[PDB]
Amino acid sequence: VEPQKFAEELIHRLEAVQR
Amino acid sequence: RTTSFMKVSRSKVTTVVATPGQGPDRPQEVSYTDTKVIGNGSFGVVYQAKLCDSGELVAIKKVLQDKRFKNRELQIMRKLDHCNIVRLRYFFYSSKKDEVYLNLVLDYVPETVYRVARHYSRAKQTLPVIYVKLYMYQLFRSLAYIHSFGICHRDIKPQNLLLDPDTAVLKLCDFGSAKQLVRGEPNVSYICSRYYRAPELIFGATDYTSSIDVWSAGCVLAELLLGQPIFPGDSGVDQLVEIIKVLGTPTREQIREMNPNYTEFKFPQIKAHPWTKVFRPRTPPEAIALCSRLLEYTPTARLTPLEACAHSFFDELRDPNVKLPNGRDTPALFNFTTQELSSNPPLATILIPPHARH
Ligand SMILES: Nc1ncnc2c1ncn2[C@@H]1O[C@H](COP(=O)(O)OP(=O)(O)O)[C@@H](O)[C@H]1O
Ligand SMILES: [Cl-]
Ligand SMILES: [Mg+2]
Ligand SMILES: [Mg+2]
Repeated sequence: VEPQKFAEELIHRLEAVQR
Repeated sequence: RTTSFMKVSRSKVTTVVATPGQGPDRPQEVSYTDTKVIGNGSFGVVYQAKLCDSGELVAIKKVLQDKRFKNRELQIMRKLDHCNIVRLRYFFYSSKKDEVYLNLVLDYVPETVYRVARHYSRAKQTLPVIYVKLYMYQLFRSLAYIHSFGICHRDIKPQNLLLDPDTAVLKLCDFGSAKQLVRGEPNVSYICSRYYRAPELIFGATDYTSSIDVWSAGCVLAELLLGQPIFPGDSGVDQLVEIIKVLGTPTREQIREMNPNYTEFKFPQIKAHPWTKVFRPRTPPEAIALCSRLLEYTPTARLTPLEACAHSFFDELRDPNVKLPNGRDTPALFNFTTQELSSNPPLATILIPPHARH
């Protein structure tokens, strides 16, 4: 998969368990 | 998931000309009876059967020879001869119409680490540490052996770890994903089963090493200690979040070691959850220690299998006065060969206790 696409999803998910 | 791009007599007797697993190709007539399926999947069918001559039970793994992919399973198994790897006795070919299937005649082993762990789970008990030690140690020995030939299993998981509960002997099986890794030659990233996939594989690395098997092993260990998989999740992202939630966000350097293409993204910084809080309070410190040295982001920082065997967690297995809970003695554990110890010969001082020399 595209690193950009993979990273965006991961960043999005990590923000949710962080906040 | 996938890798890179007969006569009948009278019980009912099946006779085939099969080629022995070891040595030069010298096929011999083999007869068996009492065939039944003990496993079925999209890969093919696995049968139990009894050899007519010896009466010994065997497993017959029947796999379709798909020419669209690279099939190294037979080629790899034939070269393997180790007490912690399931024995290939014979192989033969047989006829989906207009198709040819590969048959692997293996020693029959009744249980797997997965089924055994499931028992404790539904009983709400944990596998006694002595077994965690025994199983993990034998797994690492098998890994040390295959890695010494440059062979990476690529599918380490409890379902691929056969057990003889009476003798407590573990045998690694399923070399359908295995491959000899060569530096400079790229590999398939979508390898290894969910829950057991190293972070570098999830980040899509194609230049990984045999240390991915060590990560998988660390997952098995953690799972046995915990009573469930430590990093579950359907997708890679799901799995990486679980990983991060334990290990903390990987640093840029750790990311670079896994896959350099991800070094510049700004990942939210999640704090690591202490390994001592991950497991139950009665978990042995040396098991926690071992686990943390297996489940490392930086693949080169992971213990080698031989180093793992030498870890203090397995010190009990080197005590001359140990025994299985059923009364019997432990399996062979110290009969290391020059091949097995090749990655680090001085480790023999630890791996072979004085009472094992005689
Ligand atoms: N030698 C054996 N003895 C008994 N059961 C086996 C043996 N080999 C495999 N099995 C069982 O059948 C399944 C077959 O899968 P395996 O050989 O691991 O390859 P694949 O996962 O590609 O089908 C295993 O999960 C295991 O439970
Ligand atoms: Cl956090
Ligand atoms: Mg399998
Ligand atoms: Mg397979």
